[PDB]
Amino acid sequence: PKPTKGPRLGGSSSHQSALLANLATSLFEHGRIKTTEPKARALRPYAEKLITHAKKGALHNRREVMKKIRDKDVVHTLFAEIGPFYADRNGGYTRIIKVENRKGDNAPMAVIELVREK
Amino acid sequence: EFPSATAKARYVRVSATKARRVIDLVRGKSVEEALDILRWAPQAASEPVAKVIASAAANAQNNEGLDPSTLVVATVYADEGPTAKRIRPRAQGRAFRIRKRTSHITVIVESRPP
Amino acid sequence: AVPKRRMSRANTRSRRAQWKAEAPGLVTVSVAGQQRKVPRRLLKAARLGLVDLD
Amino acid sequence: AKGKRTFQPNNRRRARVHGFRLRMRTRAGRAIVANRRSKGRRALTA
RNA sequence: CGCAGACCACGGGAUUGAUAGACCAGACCUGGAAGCCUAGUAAUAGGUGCAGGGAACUGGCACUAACCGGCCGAAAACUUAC
RNA sequence: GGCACGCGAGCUGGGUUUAGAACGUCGUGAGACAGUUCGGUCUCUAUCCGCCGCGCGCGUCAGAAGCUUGAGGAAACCUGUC
RNA sequence: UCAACCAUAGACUCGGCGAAAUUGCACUACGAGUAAAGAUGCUCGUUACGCGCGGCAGGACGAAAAGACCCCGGGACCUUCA
RNA sequence: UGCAUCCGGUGAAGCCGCCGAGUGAUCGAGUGGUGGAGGGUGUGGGAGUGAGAAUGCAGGCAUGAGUAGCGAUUAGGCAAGUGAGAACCUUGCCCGCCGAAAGACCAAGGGUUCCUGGGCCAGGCCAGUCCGCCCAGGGUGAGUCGGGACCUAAGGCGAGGCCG
RNA sequence: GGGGAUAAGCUCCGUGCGUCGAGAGGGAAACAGCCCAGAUCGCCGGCUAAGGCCCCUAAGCGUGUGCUAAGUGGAAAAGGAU
RNA sequence: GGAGGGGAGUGAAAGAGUACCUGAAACCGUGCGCUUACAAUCCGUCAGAGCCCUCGACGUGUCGUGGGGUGAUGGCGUGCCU
Ligand SMILES: CC[C@H]1OC(=O)[C@H](C)[C@@H](O[C@H]2C[C@@](C)(OC)[C@@H](O)[C@H](C)O2)[C@H](C)[C@@H](O[C@@H]2O[C@H](C)C[C@H](N(C)C)[C@H]2O)[C@](C)(O)C[C@@H](C)C(=O)[C@H](C)[C@@H](O)[C@]1(C)O
Repeated sequence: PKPTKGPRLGGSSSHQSALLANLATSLFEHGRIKTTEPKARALRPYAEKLITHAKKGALHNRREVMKKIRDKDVVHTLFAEIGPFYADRNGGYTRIIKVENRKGDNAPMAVIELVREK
Repeated sequence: EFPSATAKARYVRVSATKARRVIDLVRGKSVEEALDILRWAPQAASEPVAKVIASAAANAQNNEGLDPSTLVVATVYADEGPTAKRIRPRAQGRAFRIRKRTSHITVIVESRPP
Repeated sequence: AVPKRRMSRANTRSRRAQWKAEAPGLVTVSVAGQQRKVPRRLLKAARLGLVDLD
Repeated sequence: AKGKRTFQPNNRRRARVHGFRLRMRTRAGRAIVANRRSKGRRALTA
């Protein structure tokens, strides 16, 4: 998606890419995660473009997803449950809910989910 | 003059001027409003202050038998308490002092009829 | 360079009082049947229970 | 870099050049011990 | 949210909505994907196929988020002339 | 031409003017030379005035919103060949 | 010549802990002068609503070290047919 | 401090005020508050007897200022737990860094830091339920390992001795 | 009076010369050394000195007779000039 | 959670609570009265409008051989010691 305009997220370009993949893996495995708000904002244009790949389930797309998330177990979950579940809804697979600030460094916190409504 | 209750927190491990930054938000408000503002304030100095104001109402509630809902925060002020000195080493041998500060806090709540 | 003079009382307090905090704007929400005040930013979460109210 | 400080501690060398049995050996050393006793020192010698 | 920006400010939108993200389509960049089949001993080449991948530009689309919300905010009169 | 022969809390250190070394010359000697030659640490978180920018408060006799006149400033002003 | 763009560590914003050199004062403008002969503080004028935030370093003869150059006084060490 | 006198738990000294006084250093046996045990006056005697400054000494506290910093070149993330309190503690799964080291064993050095239980005003450049921190208890097993009981080098001491 | 270039806010001398030093008050815009005048204290009384009397600024856009056209007044030389 | 505190008690006194006699100054707050956002201020001094408090006499508030606190505005005014 649109690259981060500002300076990167983990402190480097390489660390951001590993940060996004790990968060997306956690998000799909559990369903909802609670992270720092600027992390959750950067997750949406990334974690929900993968669901687009799982929507058009094919061998080619499975190679595309596996080249980012690196975890073979989650890909099956993505292509067998998350994939066909969102087969009708176009866009907006995730929702971001804002929560309390962290006690230690007062970082803003946000909870990113998957829409389970339909 | 209205009936009132007092609370003190002596030797609170917070800098006196860093407790005044939060107290200023809460002068003259009622205790119910005081606690709600203090909880959502993003300053770590709010925890000792909220405990005192909660304690002042508790003294008024039980030791004096005033209604909780009629209490307002009349006078609040954070004095300064004993200071212990530490030393932080620096470059080229010089040793600069470090002051560990401490503060007292006083709260008085009165039962002003609405 | 170093301060040449000892800043007077009027000049110290004038600048110091600009170091203050702004109290948050709180709205009233009803959780479990009781009314509690949460900032409008955290309004949506407090209805779903994601916000812990002491 | 060369950060070798002056004091490199050692115990045989300490008691061999500031020790008691060296102090009592010479005339000046016995004065050092007898002097520190008068001042009341707890540790007469190194 | 912004091509506005050190913070602040400034400009736009806030369900009577195209403000951002996504989704579809287009422009453009790269250059002929994976899988399969065929030829070759093999490196590799050809077909399927202007294919595939893709961020910023353009247009549709309320699918997600702009919220069952708080705080400020309006008049002593008098004299002379007409 | 002036502005500390403008300007080193803005930059360099080639020169000059520390300690090393050599030549010519002076001195019996330590040494010396407005003689020459090779080498030789450039420190500091901006308090006040100043200046470049951006905000918060109040005022302009009720509270607000558009669109403006402009006293007073600032910028520019070069020029050749055919 | 002649600079341009990208990323990190600072700078900048929010939360926590929290120093230092300096310091006679203080609601510390500018011009022409006057003065111990280079004035925020004096005379005569001109300009300037109160308080801040990020920046630049011209002044406060800015900070640091009771000038190492020069001279007077006292040492120290060296030289020699003192 | 001599001597003589008067006040004081019915409240002295000291400290903070009000109302005043003297030509000055200053005064108040004029009075309020705090205080709790010694003071005043006259006349003599003796002074460690009066500080605003010595880049004076010791203690306390300001201005700069809620400002600079928070100590590399690796990088953290999520779920669950304990807890009043969790970015920093524990468990699991991912990611990353060293890999002639940032792994393993020693000598010198340190001296209880090692383990178990407990604690979270002091310290940790933040908070901490954690800790090389604080408290209590426990732990170091040699005929063969490194040493002595075996041996000498450089060197030290040195019966007598020589020299002074 | 010497030295100097008959320059210095220069330097060295003389002076029953002054003042500052060691001296306030009025005047010279400000301005130790020039001019008036030596502060024992108080007064919400009076007369004057140097200096002034259009407004700032106290008291005269004072009276008589003239002169100046240059803002001379409110800086200057050899020399030029119906 | 603790620290700490509020009632209740001991005590002559808790303005004696193991941070403990008396408890000053620098330094730090809180409440009240006056004043301050067109203004050049060795931070005072001499005049001085307004507001607030007090003591008297006289009516509703108005003067006085009055006392205090603030001070708008004008005049004057170049730190202390060596
Ligand atoms: C690194 C750290 C040092 O920085 C330097 O090296 C600077 C660069 C020196 O300049 C060196 C380098 C240089 C070239 O000057 C820049 C040379 O001229 C001399 C030797 O000074 C300084 C500031 C010197 O000042 C100079 O002293 C001169 C005699 C007078 C000059 N000026 C005021 C008249 C003044 O600046 C002086 C005395 O050493 C300062 C004293 C107090 C110190 O010793 C301090 C503690 C030094 O440790 C230092 C400052 O930390």
